[PDB]
Amino acid sequence: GPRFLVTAPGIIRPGGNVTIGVELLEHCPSQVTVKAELLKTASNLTVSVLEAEGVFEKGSFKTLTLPSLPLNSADEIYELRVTGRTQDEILFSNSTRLSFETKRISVFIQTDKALYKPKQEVKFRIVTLFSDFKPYKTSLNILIKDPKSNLIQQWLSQQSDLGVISKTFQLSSHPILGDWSIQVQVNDQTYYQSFQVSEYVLPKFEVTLQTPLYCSMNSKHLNGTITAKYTYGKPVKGDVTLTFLPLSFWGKKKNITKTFKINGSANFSFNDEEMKNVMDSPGPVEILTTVTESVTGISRNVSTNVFFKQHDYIIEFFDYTTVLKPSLNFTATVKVTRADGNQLTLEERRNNVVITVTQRNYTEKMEAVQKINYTVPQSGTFKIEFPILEDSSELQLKAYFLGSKSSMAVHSLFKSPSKTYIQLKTRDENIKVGSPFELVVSGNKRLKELSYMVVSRGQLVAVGKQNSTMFSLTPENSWTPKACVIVYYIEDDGEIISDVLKIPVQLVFKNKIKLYWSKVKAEPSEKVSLRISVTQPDSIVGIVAVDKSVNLMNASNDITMENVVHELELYNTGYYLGMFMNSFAVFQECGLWVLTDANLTKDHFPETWIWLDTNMGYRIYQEFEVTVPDSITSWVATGFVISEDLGLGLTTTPVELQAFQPFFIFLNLPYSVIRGEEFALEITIFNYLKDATEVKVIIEKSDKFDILMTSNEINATGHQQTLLVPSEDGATVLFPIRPTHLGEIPITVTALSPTASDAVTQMILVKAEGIEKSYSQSILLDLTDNRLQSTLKTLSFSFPPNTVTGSERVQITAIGDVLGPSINGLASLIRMPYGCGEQNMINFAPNIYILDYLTKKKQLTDNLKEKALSFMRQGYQRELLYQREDGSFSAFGNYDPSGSTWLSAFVLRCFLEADPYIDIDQNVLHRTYTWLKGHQKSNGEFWDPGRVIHSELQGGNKSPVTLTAYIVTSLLGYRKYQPNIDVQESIHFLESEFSRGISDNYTLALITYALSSVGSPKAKEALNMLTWRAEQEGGMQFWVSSESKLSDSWQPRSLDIEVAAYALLSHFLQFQTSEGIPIMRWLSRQRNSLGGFASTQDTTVALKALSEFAALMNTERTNIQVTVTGPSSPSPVKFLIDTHNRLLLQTAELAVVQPTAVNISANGFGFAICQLNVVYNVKASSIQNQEAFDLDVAVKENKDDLNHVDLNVCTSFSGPGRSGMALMEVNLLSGFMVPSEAISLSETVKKVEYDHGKLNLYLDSVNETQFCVNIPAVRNFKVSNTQDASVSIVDYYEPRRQAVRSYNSEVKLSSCDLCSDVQGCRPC
Ligand SMILES: *[C@@H]1O[C@H](CO)[C@@H](O[C@@H]2O[C@H](CO)[C@@H](O)[C@H](O)[C@H]2NC(C)=O)[C@H](O)[C@H]1NC(C)=O
Ligand SMILES: *[C@@H]1O[C@H](CO)[C@@H](O[C@@H]2O[C@H](CO)[C@@H](O)[C@H](O)[C@H]2NC(C)=O)[C@H](O)[C@H]1NC(C)=O
Ligand SMILES: *[C@@H]1O[C@H](CO)[C@@H](O)[C@H](O)[C@H]1NC(C)=O
Ligand SMILES: *[C@@H]1O[C@H](CO)[C@@H](O)[C@H](O)[C@H]1NC(C)=O
Ligand SMILES: *[C@@H]1O[C@H](CO)[C@@H](O)[C@H](O)[C@H]1NC(C)=O
Ligand SMILES: *[C@@H]1O[C@H](CO)[C@@H](O)[C@H](O)[C@H]1NC(C)=O
Repeated sequence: GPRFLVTAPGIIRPGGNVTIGVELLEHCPSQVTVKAELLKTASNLTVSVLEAEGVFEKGSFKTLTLPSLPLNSADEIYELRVTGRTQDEILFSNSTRLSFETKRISVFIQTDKALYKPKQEVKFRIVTLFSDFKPYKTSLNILIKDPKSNLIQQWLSQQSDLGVISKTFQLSSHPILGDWSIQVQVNDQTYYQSFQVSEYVLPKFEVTLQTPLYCSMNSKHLNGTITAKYTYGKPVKGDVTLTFLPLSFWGKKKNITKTFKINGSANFSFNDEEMKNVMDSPGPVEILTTVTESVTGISRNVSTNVFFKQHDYIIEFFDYTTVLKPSLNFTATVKVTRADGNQLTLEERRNNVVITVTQRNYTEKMEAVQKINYTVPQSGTFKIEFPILEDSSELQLKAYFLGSKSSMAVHSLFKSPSKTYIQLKTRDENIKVGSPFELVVSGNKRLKELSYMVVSRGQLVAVGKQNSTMFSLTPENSWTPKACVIVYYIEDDGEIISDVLKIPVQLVFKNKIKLYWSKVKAEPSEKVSLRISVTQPDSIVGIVAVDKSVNLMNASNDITMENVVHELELYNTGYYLGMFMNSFAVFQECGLWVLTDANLTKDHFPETWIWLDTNMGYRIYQEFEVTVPDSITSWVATGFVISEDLGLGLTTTPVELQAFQPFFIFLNLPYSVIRGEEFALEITIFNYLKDATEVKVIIEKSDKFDILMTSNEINATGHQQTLLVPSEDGATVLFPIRPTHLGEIPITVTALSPTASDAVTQMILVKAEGIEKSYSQSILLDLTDNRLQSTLKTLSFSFPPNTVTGSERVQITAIGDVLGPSINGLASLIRMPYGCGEQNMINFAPNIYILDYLTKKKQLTDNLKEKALSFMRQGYQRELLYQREDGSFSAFGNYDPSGSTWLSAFVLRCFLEADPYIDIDQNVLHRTYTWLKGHQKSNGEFWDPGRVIHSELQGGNKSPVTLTAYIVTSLLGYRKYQPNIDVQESIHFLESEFSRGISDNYTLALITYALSSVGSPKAKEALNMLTWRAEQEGGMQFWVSSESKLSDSWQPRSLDIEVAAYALLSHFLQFQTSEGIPIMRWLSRQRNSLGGFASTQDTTVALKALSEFAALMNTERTNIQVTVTGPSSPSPVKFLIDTHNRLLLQTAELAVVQPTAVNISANGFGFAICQLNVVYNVKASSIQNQEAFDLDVAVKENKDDLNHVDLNVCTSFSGPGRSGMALMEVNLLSGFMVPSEAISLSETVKKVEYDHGKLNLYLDSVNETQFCVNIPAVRNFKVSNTQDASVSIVDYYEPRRQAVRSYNSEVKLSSCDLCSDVQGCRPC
């Protein structure tokens, strides 16, 4: 008879012990020894990697566990060989292939949110656990990818402490929207986790559109309620425009227009016949509704999908035994419900379900269609348990009920020659780890000593023998997430009677964590404490706390039991046996290879509050104090704990804290107001109680504004107003406020309810009328010479006659470094916006140059280093937006017709220079270089297919020379990645063009810089020729290029600054310092109050030049005592500059007098820059003044209408040919906003940016043909006595080519139109 039944799983997994079940039956000779070995057939040879051996006794089902394969093993040809021998005979010796499973460890990536906004911090944790949820100490590499698959930021060789790595990643202001990715590279495997980044637009008001998802054709009443409500809680009293349309292409797809007043939330009861007509299983009905408030002009839309059930009743079959074993009892829990969701018990029971049983013998013999009437229970799962005849092959159950006469067919007859069958079954549902569960073994014949075996995650985790038909098993963590219990025994004839039950085992963790809130309900901005109680000391805990609104989207970025189950389900993988009609199939159904001599025959943006990460040491209980955020929400806290001994443990339930207040105050402030205007502060009191309350709103009296409410009551000045707030919102109390002082003003509104009180303080910026003008004058106190111990300079400025009194502001700064002022103003070097492609580099390349200068000078502080690198990463993230699909970079990304070689070269050079500091994706560099090198002509000339944005390089005459000289310099930094960049023909072309004769200063400067960078022998001649054209004046060298359309200003042209910077770089690259110093002196004295130069490009080039050249100066000691005494500073203001405060920008606010003047007296050694900054506002503003642009703003708006102001801005460029990229800044009138997508992008308007009451239009180019753009603005705040706003168009790369005009609406709100109908409020 049979003697052995050695069974092994068919898979191999690194890090998992291979266990082999050995059963020696009764008719076995003696104690055998079973050896097992894992052979690796990598090459043609076979290497016995692992092996095990054991002596097993007769009549005992035991296990043989191999040593675990090392976790770093790769996919090889693995073959498990088992050989069992006794004192003489070898009973069996066989081998089989093992399928390789690459899921070795469990890696969880936990981001605090699934959906992110721009300017948000992605906080992410990485948890690395073994298959048994113990911490896995390893060195992982973290990578972050944007949706275009660009390496944004990586961390390398991160050593995980108890398997947990906590990190943060700062998103930029304008990232690439889409699905980002986090990749964790443990060993040779990579684990992914995507988080979505999407832009957030203010929804204004929301619509709910509640409808039942599953309805029935026979349901008379169907209603869809649409709840329109403003964000402040007030319902919208608007007329819904509704379209109730199907997607049934065979139908008409007409829309029933139930367009009337919603009145907050109305009923929309429908008719059955009407819906039959509209229909004439459907495509789901799409409900689309829209409310449009007339004044705002804003409309919100929602799509709601409504599927359809055929009948009023729904009968569904599940939990059915997929194997039809004759002489056994079929069982299936069949649910009865109704499309409305209300079973209604007796009322819809209507007596019995016949549950027609169709038994068939599958002939072409025993054909029975008998029906058994059974009553419907209240639960609906009647769980019929009818028997099966001895030869029934096919079963069809047809439950005939009043609705949904559903059918089910099962066709799988288990084949057994002896007609012997068993069946493993379970009654329990909550099958957990450590909790025993019962198993019942039904059988149609005599049952012998059963033998069970459990397979889980492709590993044989338990064996044994049971002598009874009812036995209990206790799962362990290895059994999860889905065990497979195979019960079998062997009859006398060597037939294996067996059955499989697949049991979902719930996972219970030994490690336990409990979170407790101090208070279940707390007020906002209250200090509560979160209490963490863990099992054992030396545990690392990660706790997240998020708004209750989350999880309605089923966010996958959290360590919850669902995510743990999903992770564990990746272990349980393998081919599944569709058929189970034989014992061999029964064994194989859970991946088992059986070696036996028996007859085995083949046949929605949720904000985050707490991101706590604490390494609890000796403590098993720790309390952390936190502040409840101001918003009225509900915060649920969840967390995990990891310890070395017990492993992982999750919180069973999230614990909730309700942030509740009796009422809440909302203020609606205009952000900016001009001095002299009178705005209307509206305060809204959202009342959350269930009964009307009488709140009392008070504004704290301040000297920086006057409230115009001349109250009727005596004593009280009208700063207080009492009102009755009904339940659930309703208050819009208005205070007319006239600011008096300028700057930032705080307004503090305090509401005193009888029960509670609250206060809200908000800041309003009050500016001065007119256009803001600036002046800056710098001097370099070059006290290095010992003879020049004392130095006296004078800085003067005379205000224009049309200055706005009170808007003047004079200050003076001193700093002890040549590149000083650029250090402080790294965050913002220029006042222009940088939403375009090239301009964004103004927050990137200067960081490179400052870090290079400070590292060379050995003065780089850690804090400044980290700030600079953070700016570098933000600049890189923002810049990668403007990369086109063909690898190019353009000024406006993919909106441009084609990329620009000039800007691609600029970005390539900057990224190559930023390699040693931050991490740049090399694929971006490779694609950019590949795109560039296709544009080199036969003679070496580079040409730019992109749109001209810099008229000097790209446009004008000598364009090929400047483009070649720029791109040749930019490509040299790529010689690291490719030592054979063939630019010798380009160099020869530049040399020939230089020998031709260069007249312009800018072209010659670029030629000199190119020839110096490539070390061409003509470079010395070019630089000598460029120097001799300079202006030697006052120990300074500079180049002045004349133009008759530049507004007079302190600052020179961008072209002149670039010329000086390139000449200085040429002097540096040729190792000529003494004759380069004057250019350094001049270049250092032409910066603005922010430490930057005029435009973006000139600023980057000049900062590069000053960083490269200032590093060669000797400033080892500097001790300067600057004294500032003059008419504008009566008291002598003294700045001390030492070797410690070298980079400190020492500032002092001077008085305002006409004319401003200061004498600066300095004594000592070293370099010091002293700068006088004046900021003022001229009153008002083509004509005889020097303006390159002719601008005209015509405000056309009806006098009767006070809410809409449409202005037509017509501009033209009276200059040589076309201009470069231009910027139009439209300042809106106080209390006016331009709705989004109001200005359509066109061939001219390339980008519209909506700042706070300001529009930045990036015009492509302006020429002599008049270009007119319409700006429609809609009132959102009531502001009386509005002051004139301004429209200013400038050339981006030459700000002195500018034109500014003033405008104002011809109709104004009066002083007392601000007040509402409230009593006691009398401004007129
Ligand atoms: C290049 O720069 C030099 C130096 O500023 C310019 O030379 C000056 O040109 C102006 C206007 O023609 C004269 O009034 C000065 O006397 C010149 N100063 C010199 C030669 O030292 C030169 O014009 C510039 N060239 C171009 C093409 O812009
Ligand atoms: C600032 O400097 C100016 C010029 O260097 C000084 O003006 C001279 O002052 C002296 C003495 O006060 C007079 O004798 C001269 O006639 C002045 N010349 C001019 C052109 O004004 C001025 O006094 C200095 N102011 C301070 C406060 O030191
Ligand atoms: C599993 O394998 C590891 C390493 O191969 C070994 O240390 C351990 O003892 C094995 N487990 C059993 C139960 O033999
Ligand atoms: C096992 O080995 C025997 C003897 O070499 C062979 O007859 C049989 O086909 C092998 N495979 C099995 C039993 O699956
Ligand atoms: C099967 O059902 C029949 C009839 O309901 C019952 O007599 C018998 O005991 C049942 N057997 C099992 C194993 O459920
Ligand atoms: C001005 O630019 C517009 C827009 O491209 C073009 O249609 C027109 O021909 C240009 N006119 C001149 C004189 O350059």
